Amino acid sequence: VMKALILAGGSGERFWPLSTPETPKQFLKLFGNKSLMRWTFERVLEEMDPKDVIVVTHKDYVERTKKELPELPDENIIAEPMKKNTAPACFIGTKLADDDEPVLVLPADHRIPDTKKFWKTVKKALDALEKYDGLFTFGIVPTRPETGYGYIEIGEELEEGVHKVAQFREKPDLETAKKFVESGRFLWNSGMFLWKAREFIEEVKVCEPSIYENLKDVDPRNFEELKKAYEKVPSISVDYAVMEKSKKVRVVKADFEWSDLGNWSSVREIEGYTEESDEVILVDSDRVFVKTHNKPIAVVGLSDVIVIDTPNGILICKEEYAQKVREVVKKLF
Amino acid sequence: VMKALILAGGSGERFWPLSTPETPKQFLKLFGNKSLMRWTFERVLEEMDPKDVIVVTHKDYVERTKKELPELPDENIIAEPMKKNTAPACFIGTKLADDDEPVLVLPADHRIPDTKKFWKTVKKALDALEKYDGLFTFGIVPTRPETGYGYIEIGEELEEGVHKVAQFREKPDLETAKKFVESGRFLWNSGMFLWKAREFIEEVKVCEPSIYENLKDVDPRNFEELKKAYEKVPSISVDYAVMEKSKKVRVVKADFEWSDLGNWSSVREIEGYTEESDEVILVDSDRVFVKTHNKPIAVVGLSDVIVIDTPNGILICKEEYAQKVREVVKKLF
Ligand SMILES: Nc1nc2c(ncn2[C@@H]2O[C@H](COP(=O)(O)OP(=O)(O)OP(=O)(O)O)[C@@H](O)[C@H]2O)c(=O)[nH]1
Ligand SMILES: Nc1nc2c(ncn2[C@@H]2O[C@H](COP(=O)(O)OP(=O)(O)OP(=O)(O)O)[C@@H](O)[C@H]2O)c(=O)[nH]1
Ligand SMILES: [Mg+2]
Ligand SMILES: [Mg+2]
Repeated sequence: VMKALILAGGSGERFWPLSTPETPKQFLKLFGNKSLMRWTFERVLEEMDPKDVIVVTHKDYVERTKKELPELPDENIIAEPMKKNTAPACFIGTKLADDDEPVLVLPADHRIPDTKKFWKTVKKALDALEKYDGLFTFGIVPTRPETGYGYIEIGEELEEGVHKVAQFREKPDLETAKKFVESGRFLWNSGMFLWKAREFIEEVKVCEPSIYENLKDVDPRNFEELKKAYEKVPSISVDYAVMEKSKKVRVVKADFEWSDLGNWSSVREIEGYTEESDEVILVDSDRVFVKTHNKPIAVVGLSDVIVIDTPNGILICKEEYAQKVREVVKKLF
Repeated sequence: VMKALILAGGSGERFWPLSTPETPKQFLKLFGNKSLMRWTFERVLEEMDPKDVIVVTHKDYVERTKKELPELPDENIIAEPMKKNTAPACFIGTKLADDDEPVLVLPADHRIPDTKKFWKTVKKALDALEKYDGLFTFGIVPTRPETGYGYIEIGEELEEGVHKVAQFREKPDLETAKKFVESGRFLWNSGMFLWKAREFIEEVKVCEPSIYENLKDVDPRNFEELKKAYEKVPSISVDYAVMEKSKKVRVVKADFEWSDLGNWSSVREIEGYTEESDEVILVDSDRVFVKTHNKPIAVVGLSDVIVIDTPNGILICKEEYAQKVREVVKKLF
């Protein structure tokens, strides 16, 4: 068959003060009248049954999860004891499928307007997997040189639009992101993945036993076991843990509009710089993304800043620095 | 006998959002648990009887002034129809004195902690007033090269510390201010004045007839005459109007600590730059001023900015632009 793994187990620290530990980004209606998570399940449901859809989560957001995705079975929600980033998150999820069953790993913080373009891309990814095995990533074609994107360099072509990962890069300085685009053959690391359960779990033991050995004989739905094991599991991402080191990483071309709700800069790029109005007063200040809350905000003498007013607090952030909003959360919480 | 003329009819537009047209800066408690106006009044009352003190205001602030200043007779509050800046309020205030009455003109928004030393200086001015006549001012020894002040180029010395004003200057470049302070022959222009009532009026007649003729026979307390009188009178400070033009401005040295509460930087200059606490979260942000309102403020990647949060609005201001807060009030109101 096929199984979709929805990763909804992070904090969404970079979206303070809208996102909190009590209410992470996954449940916010940033776009449309639907949450980030809801949009992801709907896109998935287009072609798949709910029975086939699995959500790896922190124990706290279980009840939240049941609300947003009522059609999801109670059993298909997995509750983690601790968050240790996307690497372990993938391991517990992949064990639930059949050994040879293809598992589509999806972040819940992606905005992909064209769901059919999406599914064509997942179909092609499905056939590539059958044809070459390995671990697939979905590389978005850059439309700009955005910092705060991981990148994928293209290796030897296998078939049209499917290549080996020549080089897996991260964290571009402003010029280093201009370098990337120029080339013609650097794609944005989407954060989506496709693999067959068995091959993936096999590469984890090779690449990251720290992960494997403590989770190989652990049942995912045993909370008290998962707890006991996660105490020895490292907090590393899928990418640093596996997708860099592994010698069978492939990349498929995702030729569609795609955005990652990573940091506040991403929301700006969607709806654009805020224009002056009764509630947002501007004086010698260009390229501002303000978000108001029943009282006006004036920015004077500042350009390329994010301003977000909330009952949780106010963020005032230079756009370049948007990735550091973690620090705020870390200190505050 | 000597009279005091307190200018408290302005809007405090550069203190938005703390200062509003309903509650301007003169009624705010920027330092200590008293308002600017109250401090100004208590300073005066040390050596002076309330009957000898006059406060010039806008009409809307009349009831509020009474509450702040219960010792001041109702009749010693002169009510204005509309703002014409200080030069007009200086005229209708001074007219109330006798011709040979030395009037001491005081902004309601200075911080001068050492009242003993202030008064010492006004006595030295008073004696200078008898020997030399002319208009006096009070020039503060510049402690740093301020961009925000006008300076008093010392002319001929009449007597130690007391000089003919050679010239009145304005907002220097960091460079040009650096020249004035390095030379030792330039004092900051406090905005304080001392003059005999007849002589001042005589100067307005010579430097600003516009004002003179329209208010020469007006009764200041007659609201409607004044109203018709102000319809015909230019909005202009006493500095541009009279002091810059006239040929008998003298200046006395103020060695005391003095500060003008002219914009938000002035507050920072007193309180100092704000440090991290439970409510001010700083992340790669230096030299910052933050006024919280019972919810956390995080500043990320911005140096030299003012952030003020209130029920009325939020200001985010690059320091060097602090003067432009007027333009916020203009748009918003
Ligand atoms: N199960 C699990 N999921 C995670 C973990 N970390 C992130 N995720 C999920 O994987 C996706 C990638 O999330 P990110 O873009 O990194 O956002 P985030 O991790 O929630 O929040 P920050 O990275 O702190 O800003 C999101 O849908 C998360 O919910 C984790 O440690 N465990
Ligand atoms: N009576 C009267 N007083 C004034 C007028 N304009 C300013 N003042 C006062 O004289 C002093 C001058 O201080 P300013 O720095 O100009 O303060 P402000 O004009 O109230 O506030 P800004 O609009 O920011 O300039 C303050 O005490 C003012 O209240 C006026 O038109 N009439
Ligand atoms: Mg993360
Ligand atoms: Mg003014």
